[PDB]
Amino acid sequence: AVGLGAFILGFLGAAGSTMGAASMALTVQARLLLSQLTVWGIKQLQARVLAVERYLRDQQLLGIWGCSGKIICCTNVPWNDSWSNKTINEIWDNMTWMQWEKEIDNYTQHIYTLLEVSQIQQEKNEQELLELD
Amino acid sequence: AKKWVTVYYGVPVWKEATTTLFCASDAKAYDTEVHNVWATHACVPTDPNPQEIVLGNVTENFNMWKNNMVEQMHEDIISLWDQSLKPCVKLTPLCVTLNCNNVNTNNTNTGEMKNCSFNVTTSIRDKIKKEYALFYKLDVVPLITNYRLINCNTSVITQACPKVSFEPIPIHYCAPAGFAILKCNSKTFNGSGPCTNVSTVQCTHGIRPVVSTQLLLNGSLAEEEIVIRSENITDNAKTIIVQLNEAVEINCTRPNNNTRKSIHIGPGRAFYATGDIIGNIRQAHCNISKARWNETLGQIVAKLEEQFPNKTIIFNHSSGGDPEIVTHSFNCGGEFFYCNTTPLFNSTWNNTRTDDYPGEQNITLQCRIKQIINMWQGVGKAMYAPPIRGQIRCSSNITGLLLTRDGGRDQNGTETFRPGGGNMRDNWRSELYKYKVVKIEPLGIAPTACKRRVVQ
Amino acid sequence: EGQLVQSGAELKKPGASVKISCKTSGYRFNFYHINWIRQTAGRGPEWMGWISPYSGDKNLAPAFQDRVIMTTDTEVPVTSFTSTGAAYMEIRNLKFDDTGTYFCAKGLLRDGSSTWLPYLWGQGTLLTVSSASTKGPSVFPLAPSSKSTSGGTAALGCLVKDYFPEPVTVSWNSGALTSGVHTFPAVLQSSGLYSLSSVVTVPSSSLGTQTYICNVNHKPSNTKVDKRVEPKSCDKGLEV
Amino acid sequence: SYVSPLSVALGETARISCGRQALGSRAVQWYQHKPGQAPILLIYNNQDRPSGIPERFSGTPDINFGTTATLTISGVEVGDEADYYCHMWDSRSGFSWSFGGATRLTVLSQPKAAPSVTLFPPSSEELQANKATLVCLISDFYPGAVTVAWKADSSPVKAGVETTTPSKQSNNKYAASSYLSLTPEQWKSHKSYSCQVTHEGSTVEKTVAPT
Amino acid sequence: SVLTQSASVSGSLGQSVTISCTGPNSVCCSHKSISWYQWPPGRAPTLIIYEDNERAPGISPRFSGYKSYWSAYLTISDLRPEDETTYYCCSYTHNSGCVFGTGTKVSVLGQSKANPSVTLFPPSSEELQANKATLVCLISDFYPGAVTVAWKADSSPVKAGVETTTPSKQSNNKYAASSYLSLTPEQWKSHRSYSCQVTHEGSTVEKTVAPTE
Amino acid sequence: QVQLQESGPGLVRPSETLSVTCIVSGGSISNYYWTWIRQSPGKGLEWIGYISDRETTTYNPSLNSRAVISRDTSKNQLSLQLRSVTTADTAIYFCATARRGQRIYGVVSFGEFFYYYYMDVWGKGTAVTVSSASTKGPSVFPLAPSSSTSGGTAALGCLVKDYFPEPVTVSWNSGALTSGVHTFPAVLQSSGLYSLSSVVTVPSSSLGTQTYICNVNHKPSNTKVDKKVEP
Ligand SMILES: *[C@@H]1O[C@H](CO)[C@@H](O[C@@H]2O[C@H](CO)[C@@H](O[C@@H]3O[C@H](CO[C@H]4O[C@H](CO[C@H]5O[C@H](CO)[C@@H](O)[C@H](O)[C@@H]5O)[C@@H](O)[C@H](O[C@H]5O[C@H](CO)[C@@H](O)[C@H](O)[C@@H]5O)[C@@H]4O)[C@@H](O)[C@H](O[C@H]4O[C@H](CO)[C@@H](O)[C@H](O)[C@@H]4O[C@H]4O[C@H](CO)[C@@H](O)[C@H](O)[C@@H]4O)[C@@H]3O)[C@H](O)[C@H]2NC(C)=O)[C@H](O)[C@H]1NC(C)=O
Ligand SMILES: *[C@@H]1O[C@H](CO)[C@@H](O[C@@H]2O[C@H](CO)[C@@H](O)[C@H](O[C@@H]3O[C@H](CO[C@H]4O[C@H](CO[C@H]5O[C@H](CO)[C@@H](O)[C@H](O)[C@@H]5O)[C@@H](O)[C@H](O)[C@@H]4O[C@H]4O[C@H](CO)[C@@H](O)[C@H](O)[C@@H]4O)[C@@H](O)[C@H](O[C@H]4O[C@H](CO)[C@@H](O)[C@H](O)[C@@H]4O)[C@@H]3O)[C@H]2NC(C)=O)[C@H](O)[C@H]1NC(C)=O
Ligand SMILES: *[C@@H]1O[C@H](CO)[C@@H](O[C@@H]2O[C@H](CO)[C@@H](O[C@@H]3O[C@H](CO[C@H]4O[C@H](CO)[C@@H](O)[C@H](O)[C@@H]4O)[C@@H](O)[C@H](O[C@H]4O[C@H](CO)[C@@H](O)[C@H](O)[C@@H]4O[C@H]4O[C@H](CO)[C@@H](O)[C@H](O)[C@@H]4O)[C@@H]3O)[C@H](O)[C@H]2NC(C)=O)[C@H](O)[C@H]1NC(C)=O
Ligand SMILES: *[C@@H]1O[C@H](CO)[C@@H](O[C@@H]2O[C@H](CO)[C@@H](O[C@@H]3O[C@H](CO[C@H]4O[C@H](CO)[C@@H](O)[C@H](O)[C@@H]4O)[C@@H](O)[C@H](O[C@H]4O[C@H](CO)[C@@H](O)[C@H](O)[C@@H]4O)[C@@H]3O)[C@H](O)[C@H]2NC(C)=O)[C@H](O)[C@H]1NC(C)=O
Ligand SMILES: *[C@@H]1O[C@H](CO)[C@@H](O[C@@H]2O[C@H](CO)[C@@H](O[C@@H]3O[C@H](CO[C@H]4O[C@H](CO)[C@@H](O)[C@H](O)[C@@H]4O)[C@@H](O)[C@H](O)[C@@H]3O)[C@H](O)[C@H]2NC(C)=O)[C@H](O)[C@H]1NC(C)=O
Ligand SMILES: *[C@@H]1O[C@H](CO)[C@@H](O[C@@H]2O[C@H](CO)[C@@H](O[C@@H]3O[C@H](CO)[C@@H](O)[C@H](O)[C@@H]3O)[C@H](O)[C@H]2NC(C)=O)[C@H](O)[C@H]1NC(C)=O
Ligand SMILES: *[C@@H]1O[C@H](CO)[C@@H](O[C@@H]2O[C@H](CO)[C@@H](O[C@@H]3O[C@H](CO)[C@@H](O)[C@H](O)[C@@H]3O)[C@H](O)[C@H]2NC(C)=O)[C@H](O)[C@H]1NC(C)=O
Ligand SMILES: *[C@@H]1O[C@H](CO)[C@@H](O[C@@H]2O[C@H](CO)[C@@H](O[C@@H]3O[C@H](CO)[C@@H](O)[C@H](O)[C@@H]3O)[C@H](O)[C@H]2NC(C)=O)[C@H](O)[C@H]1NC(C)=O
Ligand SMILES: *[C@@H]1O[C@H](CO)[C@@H](O[C@@H]2O[C@H](CO)[C@@H](O)[C@H](O)[C@H]2NC(C)=O)[C@H](O)[C@H]1NC(C)=O
Ligand SMILES: *[C@@H]1O[C@H](CO)[C@@H](O)[C@H](O)[C@H]1NC(C)=O
Ligand SMILES: *[C@@H]1O[C@H](CO)[C@@H](O)[C@H](O)[C@H]1NC(C)=O
Ligand SMILES: *[C@@H]1O[C@H](CO)[C@@H](O)[C@H](O)[C@H]1NC(C)=O
Ligand SMILES: *[C@@H]1O[C@H](CO)[C@@H](O)[C@H](O)[C@H]1NC(C)=O
Repeated sequence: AVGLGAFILGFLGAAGSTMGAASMALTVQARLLLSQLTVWGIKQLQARVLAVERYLRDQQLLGIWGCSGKIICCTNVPWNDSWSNKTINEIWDNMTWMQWEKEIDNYTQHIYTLLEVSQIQQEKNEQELLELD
Repeated sequence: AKKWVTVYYGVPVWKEATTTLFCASDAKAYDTEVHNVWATHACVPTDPNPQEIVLGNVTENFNMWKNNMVEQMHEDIISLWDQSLKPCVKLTPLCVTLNCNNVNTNNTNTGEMKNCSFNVTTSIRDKIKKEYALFYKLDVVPLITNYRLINCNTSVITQACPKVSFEPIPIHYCAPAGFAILKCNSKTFNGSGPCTNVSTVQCTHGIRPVVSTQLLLNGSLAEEEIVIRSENITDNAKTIIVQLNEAVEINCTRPNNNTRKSIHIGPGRAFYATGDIIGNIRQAHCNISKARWNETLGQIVAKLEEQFPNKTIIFNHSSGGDPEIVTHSFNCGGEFFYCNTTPLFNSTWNNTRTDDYPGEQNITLQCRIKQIINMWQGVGKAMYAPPIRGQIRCSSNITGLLLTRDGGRDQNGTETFRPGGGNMRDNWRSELYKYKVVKIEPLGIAPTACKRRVVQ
Repeated sequence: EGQLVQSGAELKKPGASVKISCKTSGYRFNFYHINWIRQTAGRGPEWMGWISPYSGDKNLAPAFQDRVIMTTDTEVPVTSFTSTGAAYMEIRNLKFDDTGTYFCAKGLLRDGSSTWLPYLWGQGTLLTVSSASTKGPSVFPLAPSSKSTSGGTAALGCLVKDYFPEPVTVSWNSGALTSGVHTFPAVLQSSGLYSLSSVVTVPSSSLGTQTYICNVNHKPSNTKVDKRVEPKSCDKGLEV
Repeated sequence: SYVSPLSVALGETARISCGRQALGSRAVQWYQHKPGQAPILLIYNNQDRPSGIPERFSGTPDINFGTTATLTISGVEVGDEADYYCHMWDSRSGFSWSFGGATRLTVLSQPKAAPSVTLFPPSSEELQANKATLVCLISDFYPGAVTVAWKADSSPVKAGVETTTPSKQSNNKYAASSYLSLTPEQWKSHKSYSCQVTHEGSTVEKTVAPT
Repeated sequence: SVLTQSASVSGSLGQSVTISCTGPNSVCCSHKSISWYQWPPGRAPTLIIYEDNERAPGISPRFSGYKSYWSAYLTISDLRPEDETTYYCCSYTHNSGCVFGTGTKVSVLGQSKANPSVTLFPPSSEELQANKATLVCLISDFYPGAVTVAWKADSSPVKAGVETTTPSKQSNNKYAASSYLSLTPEQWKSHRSYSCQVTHEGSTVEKTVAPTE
Repeated sequence: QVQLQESGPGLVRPSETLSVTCIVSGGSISNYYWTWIRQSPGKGLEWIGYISDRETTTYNPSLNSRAVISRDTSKNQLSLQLRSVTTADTAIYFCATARRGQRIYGVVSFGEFFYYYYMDVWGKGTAVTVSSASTKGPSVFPLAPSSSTSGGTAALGCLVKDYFPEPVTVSWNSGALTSGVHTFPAVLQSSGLYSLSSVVTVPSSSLGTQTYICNVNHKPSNTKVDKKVEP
């Protein structure tokens, strides 16, 4: 509200949904931001509890990677070319997140552990080891 | 030039799944008291302006027949009936034998309303009184004494509370936070295929839960030409859902000025029966403009003739169905009409054009009315519609109609189309042919050239 | 993977027009541009224009901005990430110097600084512009000749002579025989008619177990010739 | 079963209801009958009147249901006094064979009038048949009520006296007569005979004597 | 063409070679993007260097791209037998279209010689029936680029009806060519033998056919 | 434009077949409907039945066991006969031209319409008395003028002695004189028979050479009597 011109590009983000186009202005925002014993009272309660559960799962993964409050967090785990041969320009200028997910879906479960142990498990030890002195 | 993985929260990635949605209506009770049972007063009120995101460059397969949204909506309608009839009066003490007479009128050249008399236990158990009531002919069957009620041997009977209304109110189906509804926006969408244009919405549109047989009322109109939808049109056993662009206006009435008679049958269980009729005696009917139904059937025969090269032969209707399936059953003003759709499907066309039609006469269909119904082919509790005081009048737009292609022996029998619902759920598939439920997976990893600040 | 198949070679008189097709598959037709590149012997390769199948935007070179009409058809989905498309290009007021091969090319990247770049190319649509008329070819059988006396190999084939349209197709046993076949480029006679040859090397002992038939198809004349090569030779090195 | 009465002022507007009220859409007819004369149809369709029926009469049509069928007459004169019948044809009933109950309309309020009496003696040919009857006529009297008293000489007769119940004529007045059977010897023996017609306040008398 | 490339260039087997691509300010190198295409004669070209230095997908790291403010360069390292063909550069931007250059033909030196294969065919009997006679001399499988053909009638030069094709490249990195000699049956019958003489820079192969056989 | 005339016996012996006839002069009998309505004294009008233009009968259910209606095609007349009459069947009979009307209260295809008849033309009406008793003819006596009032206005008349039935027609000079005529209603004498008379008021200037002769016509007694009235 009350934001014209100087703020209107603020609504038009850029580098976020830059992997091709299988999205729109609020394809990201339609999920992140859109939040009596009858059948509608029971079905709604299971829908609210499911929403909370699915939210805390993602944020927990983010927490156990060192990425809790972050949207774009970098990591110290290198990219193994066994997962992808392509370059940064073949990925971000030629594919959409929908089909990039479909490709790396094989190694996706593996990288999740690598994010957990190879860094934020090590970082929190290294940072505690070196803050002894 | 190195490559490190980088996590991204909020990526436009979705997978197809099924979840438990919830209702969403518009108005409540203090503006319209005791307004609905189909779309109850309890579900979340819809937001003032809906948010619809049209998804460019997106192409995804839909399927109206394998969609689980019609399965959930079907079981929501069924279960919403039990919770409403549960506390209301059961008509168990009303299967005593019935001494029935016919209605008194002059000689003609039979009757539809009848007049039955029976004795029932008063509110006091030991004492008994004899009462009279007028039950429609399709509610009594013979067994010295004439009739009994129809549903006795089959199952129990429960009278719906007169406070509730059987009005279809637009109800929305909304997916929970974390899921999404993808909506096909193509002007002529195949039954089950890829949609070139997709949108996403948190909720569906105003889907009036109109229970109807053979004809679809108050539905959604396609905006260009008409659409024929079948899971397999070469397969005769697959139902055919049709959709129109210009809906045909229908008009129906029950002219008899009935009355409401309250017969006490138990403690605080006042049963309501049709009292004596007032004024003229005449049956219920439905008017359909002949000029509009001819053009509509003219538009339907065109698309049918494009799917079949030899132009076949035009169809008739209504084989194999004794009660609810053959008639065009639909609610109006509270009573359940059962129309005879023979004036509509008695035609024959060839090379388009016309035949079997002769001005501007309203097409009239003699519609019989019942009060005992067991809906959705459900074995068990059957509802007794209470009588409606005064004269009944309604009107509706017919947007679609269900047909069924018939096949004769092996070959060369030539084919017609008997209208008939292959299942109850086919009414909902006409409104959920475009919506699909999907879940969002917003966590995406991808390689960039950034490395997190080194251990320090 | 993604593939592009153009129309066949055509012949048109100077003054008329031609419309070449380019039917794509394997990829989302709307995601990438479609370029049109021709190569004439007088000026080498020359870029004509591109069109955006998605939007409909087109960019024509100044040397083709008055005589080229590019269009595309709407994509037909195959899966959620592929489709089949069709792009067309129409050149008007053909001249003799327009003679050459014409290519359609798929774009390179969806977004960036070189999106439209010609990446996946078509197989070629040779367009000849002349005042003469189409002439069908005359096929003659080539007698077997000795290739290696100690190795026991020979060589036989067919001969195409005096045909004006440039495209030429030679197949053996309706495509059954593909190993050992060698087809040579055409020669430009002083009269303006082309001629070439096609030969296949086969063992000398294969005379009574294999049948060798060449299938020459000259589509601009709509003539199919099926000649049976006589396996009886007259070379002294092969008779031994 | 029989006929019912009704009293209406002269020149004012009248309202004749109808028995057996309608159950559905009604088609009522209204017949105007006079005893001994032919009935005349005023209204066939509930609002329609055939040619010759004056505009004074009017029926209530059943445009909206619940109305009750009433025949209304304006400017009631003596010529309107007659039996009225209401034929009831509604959709719920069958074939209404019997006509409605007659409504005996009576009118009141008129100017004064005096009758004219003409008593005549028995003729000569009557006396030849060994009989003799006196004949006393009464014409144009004000109200039906009238009492005829005979007088043989100055004494009343009281025997063999027969008088008419007054009935209305074409001139909207009533007419009546009175007879007195006698023997030829009783007619000749008396000096004179007197027929005294007492009407309302006044009393007229005619006297005739033998020759 | 305003975009000028080197006319020709050559390098040894396993050595490296460099192609130049430059032109006027309308096609200058400072502000325009330069792409490179390996365009064999007759076949569809193949992108190798999409921006100034980023190579196309699936391109060996042997191809390098460099561009100065005054000339763009393509460098082929560890040369192969298949790297001997025509190459073109394209000058463009994000919205404009390609501008192809003059072209460069790379030669691969430090090679293994290949003995040519010659085959001569006499005209068939069906051709002689139509009063036509054409000699067919085919050459293939020779690595040296050029070949010269000289026809002889009874060991005497022939200068009428001699049509020789340009040397093409074989799928096995070799080369091939063909030469035809149209004759009349009077000249074909009144001679003892005809000869197809193919001459290379290291050896001259001769094949002879006789009308008597 | 339609005139009806009733003709009948007038007297019927009990337990016999009363007959009557209704002659039509307006139009065709196969073009209209016809119905009979009798009028007994002291009771209301009674509908006994009707006949259609296609000639198929149906009668009032009370009298249906004894009434028969038939129409003649050659002669524009309507016949009505009554079997086993009593003294109740004693009545003034009316033949009337009925009209069929259709009152529709819904859709025509599903019935929802009833027919209703109305008689818009009525005949003069004939009287029929049923009794075993015989006829008695009337005798006419002249009424000499009072040799009456000032202005030379005299009043004469002609008397009709006791007659058996009330049906009586009286005319003056074969109907030539119509001004001043005033026939009085019949008085039921204790002898069981009625007796009326007529009067005429004429000027005294024409009271001498008037030659007035009143004509008394009576149908049940079959007698027509003329009488001269002179001072
Ligand atoms: C669905 O389809 C069905 C089937 O088509 C439709 O059914 C229709 O239902 C209605 C219900 O009202 C029926 O209405 C009835 O129509 C009759 C006939 O009216 C027509 O004829 C009139 C003249 O014709 C008469 O006279 C001729 C001789 O002159 C005779 O030969 C005839 O037989 C007739 O007796 C004419 O005047 C009418 O015009 C009026 O109506 C038309 C169309 O309705 C209008 O366009 C006009 O402007 C004008 O208004 C018409 O052409 C009517 O007479 C009936 O009306 C009376 O009866 C009602 C019963 O309660 C009463 O309430 C009304 O007030 C009305 O009363 C009038 O008439 C009485 C005397 O007759 C008076 O007493 C009264 O005071 C008043 O004057 C009645 O309306 C239709 O017949 C029927 N249609 C068909 C074709 O069957 C149905 O409507 C459709 N729609 C739906 C949603 O259901
Ligand atoms: C669905 O998928 C589609 C893929 O098929 C998407 O299309 C792609 O959209 C991307 C996002 O915009 C583009 O990045 C991508 O390629 C771009 O191409 C641009 C050149 O074309 C643009 O500008 C042209 C300028 O017009 C003038 O100049 C040309 C010169 O040839 C001339 O012919 C014209 O007549 C005119 O005079 C224009 O031709 C193009 O149409 C286009 O945009 C214009 O037109 C559209 C539609 O009419 C209009 O809406 C716009 O407002 C413009 O007016 C390059 O310039 C661009 O690179 C620049 O920008 C990027 C920013 O990312 C920057 O990184 C570069 O350095 C450079 O500055 C880029 O290369 C495009 N590809 C194709 C082939 O369509 C589509 O967007 C997608 N939809 C959704 C929902 O996302
Ligand atoms: C953005 O993303 C899209 C798709 O996600 C991507 O498009 C695809 O690019 C790839 C690039 O390779 C195209 O795939 C094929 O690549 C092979 C490479 O050949 C070598 O490598 C293979 C595999 O190692 C070996 O098997 C092979 O022997 C080679 O060593 C090409 O050979 C294919 O090219 C065809 O066309 C060529 C034209 O030059 C021919 O030379 C070749 O023979 C192929 O012929 C095809 O078509 C012929 C005509 O009908 C037919 O005769 C053949 O049998 C064959 O079918 C091909 O290029 C792939 O096609 C692209 N499309 C899709 C939908 O995947 C973009 O590249 C990417 N953008 C960027 C910048 O990354
Ligand atoms: C499929 O079903 C539909 C709906 O039922 C049929 O449509 C009806 O068809 C019937 C005939 O089968 C039509 O009925 C006919 O009505 C005519 C009336 O029109 C005249 O009269 C009206 C006023 O009442 C005027 O407005 C009009 O201008 C005409 O002057 C009758 O004349 C016809 O009479 C025939 O039938 C009767 C009764 O059987 C006989 O007595 C006659 O001799 C004659 O044979 C007839 O009654 C009806 O009108 C149509 N309805 C509509 C909505 O228009 C289709 O015909 C049917 N198709 C099939 C079976 O193939
Ligand atoms: C309307 O809906 C129809 C389905 O009810 C669409 O039918 C299409 O018909 C074609 C006929 O060629 C099918 O192709 C068959 O594919 C199967 C295997 O399926 C797999 O491969 C196809 C390749 O097209 C792919 O689309 C599928 O997703 C599977 O991966 C083969 O075994 C057959 O031989 C045949 O090739 C299509 O599968 C089918 N649906 C499509 C196109 O998705 C019809 O196209 C629709 N029409 C319109 C106008 O929408
Ligand atoms: C792809 O689907 C979208 C969504 O339907 C289509 O865009 C729609 O086009 C209609 C055409 O009139 C627009 O109409 C609008 O209606 C709204 C009321 O809902 C009104 O407020 C607007 O003023 C306008 O009249 C509408 O903008 C648009 N849909 C939306 C989001 O409103 C589109 O046509 C489909 N395909 C393509 C590519 O056209
Ligand atoms: C079923 O019932 C509906 C509604 O009761 C009927 O709709 C009616 O359609 C006619 C079409 O002419 C409307 O007439 C309109 O009149 C207005 C006012 O003069 C005029 O401006 C329009 O141009 C038009 O002529 C009529 O109003 C409308 N009735 C309504 C809205 O109440 C329909 O005819 C019935 N169809 C059947 C029996 O099949
Ligand atoms: C349909 O049937 C209903 C009856 O179920 C009819 O309603 C009745 O209408 C009459 C008027 O003719 C009502 O009489 C009214 O009573 C109220 C007080 O109750 C009084 O204020 C009025 O002055 C009048 O006397 C009667 O009460 C009412 N009966 C009810 C409502 O139960 C109706 O007229 C019929 N309609 C048609 C078109 O058939
Ligand atoms: C449509 O109408 C035709 C009219 O004949 C029906 O055909 C009859 O169908 C019955 C039941 O199968 C057969 O026993 C008869 O033999 C058929 N007709 C004749 C005369 O042979 C047909 O069944 C109807 N079908 C629909 C669509 O209701
Ligand atoms: C993904 O994993 C599944 C496991 O069954 C395997 O079959 C499939 O080939 C893999 N796909 C890719 C693209 O790696
Ligand atoms: C119920 O009773 C009716 C009437 O006797 C009979 O027709 C019907 O078959 C019975 N149904 C069952 C399931 O008993
Ligand atoms: C439709 O039915 C036919 C005949 O049974 C069958 O061959 C075909 O596979 C079916 N197609 C679909 C889409 O179900
Ligand atoms: C129905 O439509 C057809 C084709 O337009 C026409 O021939 C026919 O007359 C129409 N029938 C009616 C009753 O309007």
